[PDB]
Amino acid sequence: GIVEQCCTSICSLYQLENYCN
Amino acid sequence: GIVEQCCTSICSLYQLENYCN
Amino acid sequence: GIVEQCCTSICSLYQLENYCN
Amino acid sequence: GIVEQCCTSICSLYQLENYCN
Amino acid sequence: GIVEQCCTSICSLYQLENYCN
Amino acid sequence: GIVEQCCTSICSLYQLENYCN
Amino acid sequence: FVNQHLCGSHLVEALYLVCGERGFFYTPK
Amino acid sequence: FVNQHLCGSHLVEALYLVCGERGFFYTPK
Amino acid sequence: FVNQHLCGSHLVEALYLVCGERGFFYTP
Amino acid sequence: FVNQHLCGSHLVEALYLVCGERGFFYTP
Amino acid sequence: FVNQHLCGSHLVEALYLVCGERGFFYTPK
Amino acid sequence: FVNQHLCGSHLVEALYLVCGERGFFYTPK
Ligand SMILES: Oc1cccc(O)c1
Ligand SMILES: Oc1cccc(O)c1
Ligand SMILES: Oc1cccc(O)c1
Ligand SMILES: Oc1cccc(O)c1
Ligand SMILES: Oc1cccc(O)c1
Ligand SMILES: Oc1cccc(O)c1
Ligand SMILES: [Zn+2]
Ligand SMILES: [Zn+2]
Repeated sequence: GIVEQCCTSICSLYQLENYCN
Repeated sequence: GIVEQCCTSICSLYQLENYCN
Repeated sequence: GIVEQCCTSICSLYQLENYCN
Repeated sequence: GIVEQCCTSICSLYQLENYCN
Repeated sequence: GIVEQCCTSICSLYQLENYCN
Repeated sequence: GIVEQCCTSICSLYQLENYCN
Repeated sequence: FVNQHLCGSHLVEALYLVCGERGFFYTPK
Repeated sequence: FVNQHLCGSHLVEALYLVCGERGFFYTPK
Repeated sequence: FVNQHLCGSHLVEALYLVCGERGFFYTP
Repeated sequence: FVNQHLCGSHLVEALYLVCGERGFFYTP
Repeated sequence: FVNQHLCGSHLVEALYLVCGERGFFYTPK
Repeated sequence: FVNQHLCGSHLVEALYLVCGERGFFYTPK
């Protein structure tokens, strides 16, 4: 999930924020 | 400076944007 | 919570595991 | 050594404990 | 730049010191 | 020791070098 | 390789800063 | 001083290492 | 003191994250 | 690339420590 | 090799965590 | 507070950087 999205390519701040509560 | 502003209370990432080039 | 428990005193690794999924 | 054991595949914390004093 | 120079072969503290103000 | 010396006052990298092997 | 393991450590530190008081769930697989 | 803020940064890294494949939830508030 | 030194480490990490391709200048 | 991104994180931390009071610029 | 350099940084962090008051020896050879 | 504990985390990262392949022992007590 996040590991595939954010460790294959650099996630932007926006993309990261999707994972917050 | 940044140490007085942001080590005494929490700076948001938006506040921190001010220090970017 | 974790901040009350583990920022007041050092939490053991077993204490930290309470917050694993 | 640690680099050979643990930089090529993931070592658990228990595995890493072999390097504690 | 620093990424180019520093990011495949390891840069020494001396080498990094070149990037200081 | 190192904690007493360097967590009470900031040790420079040179001073820290004093604790290497 | 340990690349993904190392990446995850940076990922969680980034999530920490982005999410603030909201926190987050990290569920790697 | 920003005690709890910096504490949290370390907490998430510790949780990352301890929890492994389980992942974790960071819920400060 | 040591607190401010530790804080600065975290500041640079945050600036790295937030500034992205813009980069940043840091001074204590 | 992710490689370079993670490298940069460590570079800025190293620069923080090496440069001390002088500070530093990061560009990447 | 930069990858090994970055690996060692993360190893030392994990050793600090798991070893506690014992501390550790980081001897990369 | 856990500032001394967190100082240690930063200290070992700095030792890692400075010592290089010299390595180091960390003996917190
Ligand atoms: O995609 C990522 C991975 C790690 C840190 C980060 O800021 C972004
Ligand atoms: O106020 C602060 C201090 C250090 C890191 C950070 O993201 C914010
Ligand atoms: O209580 C704590 C706080 C931060 C890191 C850690 O391993 C334990
Ligand atoms: O195998 C490893 C390498 C680096 C950090 C870690 O926790 C495990
Ligand atoms: O070449 C490098 C890359 C990252 C950190 C460092 O100290 C050196
Ligand atoms: O005195 C210290 C304590 C922790 C990190 C460091 O670079 C110096
Ligand atoms: Zn810290
Ligand atoms: Zn890393």
